Amino acid sequence: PISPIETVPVKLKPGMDGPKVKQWPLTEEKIKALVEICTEMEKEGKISKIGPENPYNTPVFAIKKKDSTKWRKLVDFRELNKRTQDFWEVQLGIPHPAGLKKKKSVTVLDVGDAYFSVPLDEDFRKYTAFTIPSINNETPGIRYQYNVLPQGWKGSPAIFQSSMTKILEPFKKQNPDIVIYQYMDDLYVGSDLEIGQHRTKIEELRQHLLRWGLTTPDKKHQKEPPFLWMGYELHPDKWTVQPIVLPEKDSWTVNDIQKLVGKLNWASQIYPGIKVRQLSKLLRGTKALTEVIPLTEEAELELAENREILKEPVHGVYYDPSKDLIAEIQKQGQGQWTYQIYQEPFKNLKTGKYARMRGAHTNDVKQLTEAVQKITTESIVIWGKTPKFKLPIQKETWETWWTEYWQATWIPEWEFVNTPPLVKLWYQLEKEPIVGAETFYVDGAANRETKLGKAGYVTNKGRQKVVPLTNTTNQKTELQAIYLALQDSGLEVNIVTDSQYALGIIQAQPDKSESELVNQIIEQLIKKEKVYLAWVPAHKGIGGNEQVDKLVSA
Amino acid sequence: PIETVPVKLKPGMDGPKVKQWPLTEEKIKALVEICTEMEKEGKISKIGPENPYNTPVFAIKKKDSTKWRKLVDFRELNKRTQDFWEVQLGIPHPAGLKKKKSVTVLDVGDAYFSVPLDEDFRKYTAFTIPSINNETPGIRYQYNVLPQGWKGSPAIFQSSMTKILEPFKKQNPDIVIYQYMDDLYVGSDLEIGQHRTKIEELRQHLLRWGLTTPFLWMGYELHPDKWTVQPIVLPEKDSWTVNDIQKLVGKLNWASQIYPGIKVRQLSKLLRGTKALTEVIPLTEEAELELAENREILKEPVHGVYYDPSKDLIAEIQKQGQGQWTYQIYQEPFKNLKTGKYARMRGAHTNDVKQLTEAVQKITTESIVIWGKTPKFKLPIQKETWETWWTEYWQATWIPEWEFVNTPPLVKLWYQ
DNA sequence: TACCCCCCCTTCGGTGCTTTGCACCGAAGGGGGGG
Ligand SMILES: OC[C@H]1O[C@@](CO)(O[C@H]2O[C@H](CO)[C@@H](O)[C@H](O)[C@H]2O)[C@@H](O)[C@@H]1O
Ligand SMILES: Cc1cn([C@@H]2CC[C@H](OC(C(=O)O)C(=O)O)C2)c(=O)[nH]c1=O
Ligand SMILES: [Mg+2]
Ligand SMILES: [Mg+2]
Repeated sequence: PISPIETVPVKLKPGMDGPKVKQWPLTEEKIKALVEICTEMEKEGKISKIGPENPYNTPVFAIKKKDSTKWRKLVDFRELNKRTQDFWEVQLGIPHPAGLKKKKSVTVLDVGDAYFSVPLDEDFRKYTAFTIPSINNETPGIRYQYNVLPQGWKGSPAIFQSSMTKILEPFKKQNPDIVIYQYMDDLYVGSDLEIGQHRTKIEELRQHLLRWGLTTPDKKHQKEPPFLWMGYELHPDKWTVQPIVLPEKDSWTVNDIQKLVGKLNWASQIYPGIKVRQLSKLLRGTKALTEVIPLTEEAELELAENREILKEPVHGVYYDPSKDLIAEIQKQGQGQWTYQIYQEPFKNLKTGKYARMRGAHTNDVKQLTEAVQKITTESIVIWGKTPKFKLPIQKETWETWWTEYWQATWIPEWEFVNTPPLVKLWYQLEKEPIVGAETFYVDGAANRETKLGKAGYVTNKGRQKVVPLTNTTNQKTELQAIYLALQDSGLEVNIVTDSQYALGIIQAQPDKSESELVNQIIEQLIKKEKVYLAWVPAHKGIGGNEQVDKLVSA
Repeated sequence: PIETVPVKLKPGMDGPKVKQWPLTEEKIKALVEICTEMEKEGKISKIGPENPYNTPVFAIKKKDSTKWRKLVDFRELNKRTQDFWEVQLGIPHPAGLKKKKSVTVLDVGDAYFSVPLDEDFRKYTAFTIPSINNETPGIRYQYNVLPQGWKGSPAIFQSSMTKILEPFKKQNPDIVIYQYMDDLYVGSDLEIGQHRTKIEELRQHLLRWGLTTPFLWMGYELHPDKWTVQPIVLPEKDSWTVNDIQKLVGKLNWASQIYPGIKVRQLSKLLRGTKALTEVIPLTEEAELELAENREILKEPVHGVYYDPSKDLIAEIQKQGQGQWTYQIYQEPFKNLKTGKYARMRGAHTNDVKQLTEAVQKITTESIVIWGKTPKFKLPIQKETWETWWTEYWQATWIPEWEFVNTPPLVKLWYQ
């Protein structure tokens, strides 16, 4: 005699009605197994039979559990989905083993047939109506409505999930020295109790749950490590991922690389040093899923290096709130960074990677800051605190960067870890004009219609150059002119442009760019000894600005 | 047995649907304790996933305060709720407040928990407390009473509020009082001693209503009478290099969008040749008057630049380096209502993000006192950087609107 | 021929200043993972 879980009032989106979508054809084998499952639910009280008065139907289908003989019932409630009220999802994130503390006694249980143990809202039941073909469209078939949460309805996860939390509520308040991680129906329960008093609490937990109609089959009652949980394996002092299966295939498509690149992402959380840049590049293009793609010399080099990491089996440790957190980052080249979070040397809680390339033109310092930001945020999710950082950048480098950059930037408490390759600034523009360096007034223009252009400069010692350009734009020519100035000058040079665009890019000290021309300019800047860039408004009759503007407009 | 004042959102608008951001351990613990005590007192009640609305929540410590204070980011809800100006509920703004010698800011949001909130409106105040490592699904509450941080609450509470201060006002008719959100602005020309004295009187006075019909005791002391303006200034030199004059001309040509009478013809002439940036060049007789004439123009105020109460305020901030930050407040481009500069704020030489947070709070406070409005900020910082750290440094009970810009400084315009 | 969550990598259209090109960013659609 169960205490039934009070229902949750659910409405449809205003002035929309119920679904009326008739069943798509069922191949013969399909028609049968479905019929027996229906009859079952009716006996259990999970589904009511009525159908003259409910005008509605939603298509039904069924697919098997993975590696199981059994068949699982699915509803195509997607039409109902568009028409149903919105929900606020109470599931905000995924628990991570590296956030758990060590427990003396641990249990893992699954509630059995979860959605079907929680009563759908009384008034809403009629829209769940569906129709199943009795014998391949000979006679009408049977109508049914759901009495519990049906799989496929957008409100089923949130509603089950919230009810589950209200059910566990009194058990938690009156057992504050137990820990229960609820992620849908799968429960982890840990205590610093004697395995005797623990097995008791578990059974008390199972009782309270059954009092509300929640079964916990023994078949799902893991009692001995290694605990299978959230795709991980929990041992008493270390965790790791459930085995990663990497395809070793000789022919690679797009879809193989997506699957391949995805699995490595998932592996990066504990197997340190994972790289996916080259493999992901092999993916960039309108390339459809079927088209086959040969790897690059440098690309299958990456794939090979990854395997070497995945050969060993790696494991993380668990969290000790009494010890500091430590995050350590290494530069991996081409905008790749990895990190490790740990509290004692070589006992990593977890690892990860940041490789996002944001901006056409960037540098390592920005990317490291972004990586710091990713790690800081991830940490607040898992442990609720910010780690101390160990970073491959000289204190002086950071000081020069953040104090001189025109945007506000910052990195929390950190210390230098001398692990090459170090992050550094590759050049610095002077703050004041350089005495005894040649002044180059640069400008560039293109014709919007011809897309033909010129770039050049005039100099205070009389030196001049103009270069004709084909298939170009205003902004390209402006960069080009600065390049010519840098190419044709000595080691110390003053440059005067009127390109707001050009000065913007160069002043953020990029060290890498999507533009071949910008990299060429970057490459010139690194070789110089002193460079002073100066902006003047165009068309205000200044300097060589008017003298070079008439060269490259005519 | 008090009857709730109905409140409606703007026609053709849904409620807020803003995702909760991750919270540090200390903030969640403070929030769980605070929400527990509030639920026991009927102020909030537990809700489910069938309410589709959400407003982010977090927690702060005010300046020099050791006790955590709940803060709801009601920015979304506030911009979707009926303006009460149309209703005629809205509070008028006293032009005299900015003129007083001392203005103390008192947190009085606590008063608002006394007043029931309209049943049909409660669902819009839904928030979700998160948990470390997602041990639990989010725990959703909604408000039953007037919530701190909602623009509807001072509106609806004004009647009781005017009645409470009524005695104090008649006794001390020289003292200015302005209510903005959860804060009370109390200004006087008294000497400092009697000012703090009078503030204590008003506070004990507040206790007498509290017995009868985060904490109330705190108070921050402003001095609006001494608020400087940072105007545009040209350098003073006896010898100018080509570079210096190029900077000056670019600056003057930029300024001309603000002061139209500025001229650069005579100055531009000194740059005719293709000369070395480092070369010293004498100003022509014509050029010196032009420079002097421009200094005169920059000394006087811009024409036809006045506050329009129906338009929003905008604030731009520039990082000048070495701990100096400049700002301008405007409603229309190049018609600045105020310009200014801050230096040596908390975080100088170590933390840009703390400094900018202080700057934003300082500017907002000035905007509330001067116009009774909070500006929308254009922040010189990448979005991800800002969103990661600002709540560590936030000390105010309101949150201004903001957006992100990236404007490299080509002219050193507001700072020399 | 289903649902809800989180993640990374890419593409693409909308937006606003670098302007009629170019840079940034969020959404969406691919993959990984969970129940
Ligand atoms: O930083 C802006 C960023 O925050 C979000 C997420 O909650 O929205 C908040 O900030 C906005 C900017 O002021 C407000 O307009 C909004 O109401 C508030 O919830 C994102 O929407 C936005 O990108
Ligand atoms: C895998 C899967 C699960 N679910 C539900 C989530 C909670 C319920 O739990 C299960 C149970 O029935 O016991 C379960 O323990 O796995 C089933 C779906 O809706 N769609 C799905 O593809
Ligand atoms: Mg189960
Ligand atoms: Mg030109």
